[PDB]
Amino acid sequence: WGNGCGLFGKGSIDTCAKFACSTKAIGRTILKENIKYEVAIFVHGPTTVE
Amino acid sequence: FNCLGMSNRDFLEGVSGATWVDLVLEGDSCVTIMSKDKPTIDVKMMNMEAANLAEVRSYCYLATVSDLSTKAACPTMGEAHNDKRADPAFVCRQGVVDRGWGNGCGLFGKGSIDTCAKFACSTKAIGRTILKENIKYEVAIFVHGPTTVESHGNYSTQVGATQAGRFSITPAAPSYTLKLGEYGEVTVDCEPRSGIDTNAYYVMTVGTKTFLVHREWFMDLNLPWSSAGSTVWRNRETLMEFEEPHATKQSVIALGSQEGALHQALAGAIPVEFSSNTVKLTSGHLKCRVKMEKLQLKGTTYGVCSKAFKFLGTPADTGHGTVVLELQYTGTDGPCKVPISSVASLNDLTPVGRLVTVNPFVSVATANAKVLIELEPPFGDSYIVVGRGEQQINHHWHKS
Amino acid sequence: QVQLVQSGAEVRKPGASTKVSCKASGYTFTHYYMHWVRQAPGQGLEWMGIINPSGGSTTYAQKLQGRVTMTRDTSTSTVYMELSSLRSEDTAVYYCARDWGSNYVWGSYPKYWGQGTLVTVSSASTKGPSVFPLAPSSKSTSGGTAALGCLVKDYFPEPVTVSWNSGALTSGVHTFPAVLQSSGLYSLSSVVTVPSSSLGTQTYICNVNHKPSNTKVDKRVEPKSCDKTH
Amino acid sequence: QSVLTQPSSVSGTPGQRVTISCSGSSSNIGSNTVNWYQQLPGTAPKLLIYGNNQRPSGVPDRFSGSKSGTSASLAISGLQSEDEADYYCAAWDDSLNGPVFGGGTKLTVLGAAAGQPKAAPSVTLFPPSSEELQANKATLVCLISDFYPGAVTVAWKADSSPVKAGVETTTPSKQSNNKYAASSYLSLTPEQWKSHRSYSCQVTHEGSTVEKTVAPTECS
Repeated sequence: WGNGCGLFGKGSIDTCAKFACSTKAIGRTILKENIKYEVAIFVHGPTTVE
Repeated sequence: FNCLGMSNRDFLEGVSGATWVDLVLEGDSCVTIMSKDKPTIDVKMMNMEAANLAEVRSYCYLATVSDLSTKAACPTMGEAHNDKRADPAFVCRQGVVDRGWGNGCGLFGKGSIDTCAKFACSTKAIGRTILKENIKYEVAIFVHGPTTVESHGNYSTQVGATQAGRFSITPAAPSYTLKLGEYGEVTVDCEPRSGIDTNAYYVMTVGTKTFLVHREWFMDLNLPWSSAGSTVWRNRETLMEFEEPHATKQSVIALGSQEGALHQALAGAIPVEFSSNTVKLTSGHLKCRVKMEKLQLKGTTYGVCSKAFKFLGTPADTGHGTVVLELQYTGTDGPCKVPISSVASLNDLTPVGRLVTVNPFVSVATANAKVLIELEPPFGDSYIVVGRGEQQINHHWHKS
Repeated sequence: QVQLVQSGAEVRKPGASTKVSCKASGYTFTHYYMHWVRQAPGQGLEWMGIINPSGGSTTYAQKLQGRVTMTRDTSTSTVYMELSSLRSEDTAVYYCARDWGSNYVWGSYPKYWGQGTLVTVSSASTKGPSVFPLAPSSKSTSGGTAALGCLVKDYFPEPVTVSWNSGALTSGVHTFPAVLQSSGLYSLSSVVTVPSSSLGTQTYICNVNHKPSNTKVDKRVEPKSCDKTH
Repeated sequence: QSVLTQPSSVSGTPGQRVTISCSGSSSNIGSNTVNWYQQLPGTAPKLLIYGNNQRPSGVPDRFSGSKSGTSASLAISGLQSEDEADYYCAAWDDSLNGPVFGGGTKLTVLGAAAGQPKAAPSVTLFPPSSEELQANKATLVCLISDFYPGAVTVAWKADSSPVKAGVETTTPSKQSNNKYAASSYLSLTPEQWKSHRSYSCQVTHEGSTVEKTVAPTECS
């Protein structure tokens, strides 16, 4: 009665809130043909500090 | 302002032959009190307010990690002193770099390094204290006098009927004597004391969502901080700088701000609504003594209602071991006592169900008036009954 | 948010009393003291007293003790201030103001103020104004303008409103604040600047209202009788 | 007469710092903390400072309060036009057992220091209406507008002789255009209005006078 209902006791309730995303802590994978390496070779021939 | 319908309700029978009762009220809770030969009443704490807090600490989540510096020192040339060490304009930290001819220095080996980054704050996870004179309490008292499903929750109607009241309690004057017309009066002596939870807990403020945290979890946490000044200490959280660089540039990566560190410790601390200057305590409690030797019955010199009584619907379960229901009186006669009781089996002589709404009665003389009634029936099956003999009606019930 | 809504402006004769109300909302009513503070026109603030809505205890300014009464109704969250044996010196804006939150009368001070209620005490007898037209110049020059107006003479108490042509004429209107004369009566003027070329073709009426005396006057303002052009 | 003493008026130019003093005694300011209220024109007071030097939320840091012995002070840095208002100090008084106020200070904000230009008043003078004369009364109405700074003095003349009797003049008030207005009324008998060649309203502003004159039989 207190709040508009005819009998006294537990009444059902099913509320809802909305959902969309802001800051996505994204993550990905690393397949072991797009992998290329860059190796540099030096030769201890004549040089100067410079 | 009254108890019916609330989930935080407690029924009380002070003592034996007691004209007073000691009690405890808290935030969203209510209490119904019964006493032989006297009206039933409901003491309830409505609001907790500060009608003057003060800050204590201020942990930050930060920005300014933009400006850089790298005072270089060649091997054996000693340490490096960055001018940005005179004022907290920046945070400096020394290191050493393997070098020599390759990069402008004369000898080979470890050279000094003392770089610096700047520091100012962005989002201050501020926090404050709660001294145990600005604390005022708002207690509301109801009287289980005549009512209807309708009028039972209307504060207005009730005040009008002098069957309700709402007064405040303060450390200044911790008591009050609420007068309720011909029902005499009730005088509480609530004692502002509360723990409740002791001030021991700090006042955690985070963006919008205020919380109540433990002095230590708070104070003893790891994050930059500042008391009441623009000066910040322990800004070391300007971390992950030491890529252990070259004299040219020491990457000063701004440490990723992960609100998880805070959020994660959410549940621990209780949440609380807080306006710029106020903290409504729900956290809080109040020990009272409901003296009521001045609380008195009414309409006791009237005769018993003698006319048909009809139920207006299946009684309802309050979830407290009591049920509610509303009657209608065919009776044309005026204010008479309502003959309702709880019987274990049809036509038993002695009652068994105690009425919450003690000494009920049709308020008006205007036939077909409604009467609300809350009563606790015995466990198992029982019968509610109104009137007697061939006027009498009944409705069965089974408690568990 | 804390909100305090006061009752409307009043006028009273000397010797009468006035009861002003203040309806509170946005906070727990019985947990905060309510102050009253008044301000005579052009003068400073004067504290009148304080009431505890819990229990109804009061403390009044010594200078008002004996003719001020503060009360409250906790069911309607309303505080009242009644001042009796009014005199001209009681003309003031009366403010109710919620206390900051003291738990004691000592050290209380007003923090959240209502909008104020102007109470004018005048004789004093109430008097409705006489309204006289202020006729425009007879001058006629190309593109010229003229000032015309209404004189609202000798009324008490405030306030008076003036509109022109039922509020349809607003451009060039200047209604001046009233003078309070040594007689204790007010006078004000409202003037409109209009094209001179069209005087006598345009109708100009000032609508004057003095609600305290239920006086309503609508005065036509016309070119001078000596004006041979308009 | 107020219990705390403040200057009636303080003025400054935009951007400057001004201070407002508040002097009391050992029973008020000497013992108890000082509050300040700001009252913008036509509005209720709002709390500006409490406890000598504390600001409620929303009050900018350029407002600051201090207390020293039996006196207190409000300083306003970076003065802005919108700061023009009446300011009141207040404190609890132990001897009177209640809150007391200062008399209030009207803070005016001048034009820019580097130059608000002076503006002379415009004066309109109306003679008595035929309607009023028929009622055996007479009022000359002198309306004064558009002046800056907002101060004038008004003098009335019958022919060329000063008249002080029957003169009522308003305080200056701010117009929508930020200049000022005032009005002055001269009450005369219809016989007096007949008995002179003319009457004049003379408005003096920043040392210069603007005069208007009316006569009983002209048709101006």
